[PDB]
Amino acid sequence: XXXXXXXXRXXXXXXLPLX
Amino acid sequence: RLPPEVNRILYIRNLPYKITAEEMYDIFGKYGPIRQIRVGNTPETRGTAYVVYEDIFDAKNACDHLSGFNVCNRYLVVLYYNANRAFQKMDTKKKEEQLKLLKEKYGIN
Amino acid sequence: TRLYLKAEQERQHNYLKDGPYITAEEAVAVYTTTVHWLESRRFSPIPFPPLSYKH
Amino acid sequence: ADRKAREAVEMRAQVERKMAQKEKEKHEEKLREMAQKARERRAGENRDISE
Amino acid sequence: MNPLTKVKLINELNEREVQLGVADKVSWHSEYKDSAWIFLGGLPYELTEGDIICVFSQYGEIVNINLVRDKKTGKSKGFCFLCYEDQRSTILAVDNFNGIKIKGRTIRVDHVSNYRAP
Amino acid sequence: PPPLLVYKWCQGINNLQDVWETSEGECNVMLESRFEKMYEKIDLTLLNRLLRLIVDHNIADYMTAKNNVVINYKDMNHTNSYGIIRGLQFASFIVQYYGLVMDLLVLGLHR
Amino acid sequence: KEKPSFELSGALLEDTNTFRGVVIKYSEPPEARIPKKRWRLYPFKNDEVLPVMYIHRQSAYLLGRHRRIADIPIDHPSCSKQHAVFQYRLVEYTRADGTVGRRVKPYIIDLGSGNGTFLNNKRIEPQRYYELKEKDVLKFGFSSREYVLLHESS
Amino acid sequence: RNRPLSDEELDAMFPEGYKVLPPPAGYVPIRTPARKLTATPTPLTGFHMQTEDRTMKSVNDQPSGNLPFLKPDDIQYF
Amino acid sequence: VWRNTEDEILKAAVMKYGKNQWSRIASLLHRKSAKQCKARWYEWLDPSIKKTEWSREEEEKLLHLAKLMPTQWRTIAPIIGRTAAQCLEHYEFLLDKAA
Repeated sequence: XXXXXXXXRXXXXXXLPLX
Repeated sequence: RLPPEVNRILYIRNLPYKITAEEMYDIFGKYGPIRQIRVGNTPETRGTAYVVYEDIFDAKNACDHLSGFNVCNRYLVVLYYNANRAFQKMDTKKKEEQLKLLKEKYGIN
Repeated sequence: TRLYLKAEQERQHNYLKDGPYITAEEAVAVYTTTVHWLESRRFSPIPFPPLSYKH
Repeated sequence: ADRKAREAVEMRAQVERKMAQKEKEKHEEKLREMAQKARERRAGENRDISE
Repeated sequence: MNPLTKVKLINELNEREVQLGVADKVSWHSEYKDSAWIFLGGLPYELTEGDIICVFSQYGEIVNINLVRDKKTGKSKGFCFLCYEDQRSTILAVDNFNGIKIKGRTIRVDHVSNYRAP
Repeated sequence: PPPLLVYKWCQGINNLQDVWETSEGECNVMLESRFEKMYEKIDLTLLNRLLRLIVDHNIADYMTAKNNVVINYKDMNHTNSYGIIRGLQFASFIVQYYGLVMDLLVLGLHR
Repeated sequence: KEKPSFELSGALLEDTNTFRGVVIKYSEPPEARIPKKRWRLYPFKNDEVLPVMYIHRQSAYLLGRHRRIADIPIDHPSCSKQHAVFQYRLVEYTRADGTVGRRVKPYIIDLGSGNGTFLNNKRIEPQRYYELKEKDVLKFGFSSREYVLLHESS
Repeated sequence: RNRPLSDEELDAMFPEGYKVLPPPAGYVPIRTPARKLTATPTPLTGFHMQTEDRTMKSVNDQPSGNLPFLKPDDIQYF
Repeated sequence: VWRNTEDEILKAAVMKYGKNQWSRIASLLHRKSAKQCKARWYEWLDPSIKKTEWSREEEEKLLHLAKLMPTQWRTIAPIIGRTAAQCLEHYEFLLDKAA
């Protein structure tokens, strides 16, 4: 739940190296 | 500067069923003043609409611009209306009374 | 022409039997990399050709 | 892979949207300030004229 | 035969000779090569010289102007005679201005053969 | 045209910065090759999905289902399920799109 | 009766600059254009600001009290019937390197109003083109409201 | 010709099976402000992945059966 | 299209000539080519083709396949035993009955 949202979205919002 | 088949009344199909009248009004007032709107009700006419604008240029540039608009997973198919028949008599009594008003008021004869 | 079509029949049957040759990680890396490219170029997809289309 | 990628694309799209929009709100406020101040300085030939 | 048919027929004359492929020397205008006078007719009754000239000067300098107005009231009868400075400009004007709408009235142009002064 | 392409390549090389200086041990390599079987190893499932990234899914499915047909010579018939038919009129587009995916593999997203 | 004139008559100007049954006096120059700098008009009514006017998408805007023709109806009866015209007119100039080029700039012109158009609250000489620069204020008739001219980057 | 028309003109030109409505009194008031001042109050993409569906496929515009092709203007009649 | 009369003349021709001489069979029919005679025999008229209704085994197959190899009907079809046109129409059919 909590760690899921935290780490998941912190990875998504920097997952594309070109942006 | 218009081709005569231009009308201030156009025929629209490919609408979403049951589409919200307010949407209808502003979607179409992305061009100007809407004099009137009719949506079909019997299932055969369900999903299409006659739209009566109050300005020639409004209606025409609407038919220029929106034709080829996609909302609700379908392109809005439009055409000009051919108001080529009448559907009931033009009511002589009130007609002559309002023109009698015209003449009584403005003193022509 | 006949010898080539014998060989090509065999290539297609071998494909269906020995499976797809692009593994799964290779396919996913290719797919994801393409997605990243297009998203950084702000490409917008070509839509299906409308009926009321000008051209 | 495509479910995953569609979610990632959407999240970054909305993050980017929001950031740009709030920046343009700041910009509009800067503009309106500058306009009002120029009106005041006016209340208180480097030009082109025609015949 | 109202004047609008006399417009339609001059235009027919042009486009018919076009379909036939006539050389510029045996054009029907060639019968007029000795007269720089055109007749304009159908004009509205409010246009003056100033307007007729500001309109028809597009194709040359205008040497003479003769707007024929009813002598009793002085008001225009609605037709004019016009003398260009080069016959060729009359060619141009007849081809180009015959059938234009000025204020709803669709005026008409054609050469003049043996003009007599007034 | 291709000869003006050659001209532009030559003077692109000549215009790089200090491209001729070998004083301090630099070296310029020019490599040129092919892809050896591209049209023949295109995979129609991965191709469907890479195309949907780009087109509408109706067109994506039309293209991919158009590549999978029966191929006939006098009495030999077989079904194409692996490669790509190059005699389809939209083969130019498919080949150049797949080629772009591979230019991203060779070059990298950053370069 | 009347004589053979050599003077004009409203027929030509009528049929050309007619619009909704009011002959317009002014017509667009040859050098009009549509601006790329997107300009904006900030209206104030005595320190109470109004909604903004984005005027970047025409070549000219005509202001007068006749509302059913004009773009921006100025409605304080000191306002003329056809009063002024915003107009982006491409003019050329000499850049730092002397190479000549063209940027479309905004200009105002008075259409012969009764009371007058106030740029910097100075009355101008009508029927002339006045170049509108950054931050400038404009005032129509003897009317209450004023307009400042800006563009998005300014 | 452009001269506006009345309620019975509209009922005289349109066929039946139709419901007439100004959407809100505000959509009538929207029409009131729309015509009045339309000078832009703000003159208003990128890569998005698409979500597969059926509707555009499902819309049909030719009479199903063994009928000829129905042009894009006789839609009015047929 | 094809009519019962052409179809029965085809069946008889094929049953006399065999399935590789499409050119004389196409000579027997009017308004028909060998390409079209061949296509018709191998699409509909062949008595190997089965026109029954789908066992629900066949339909669970159809669904599983049409997901694993999307849009590839000439490849899917022999793995279940009906032509590609039948597989495809019946698949859209299940899809809309399920929608």
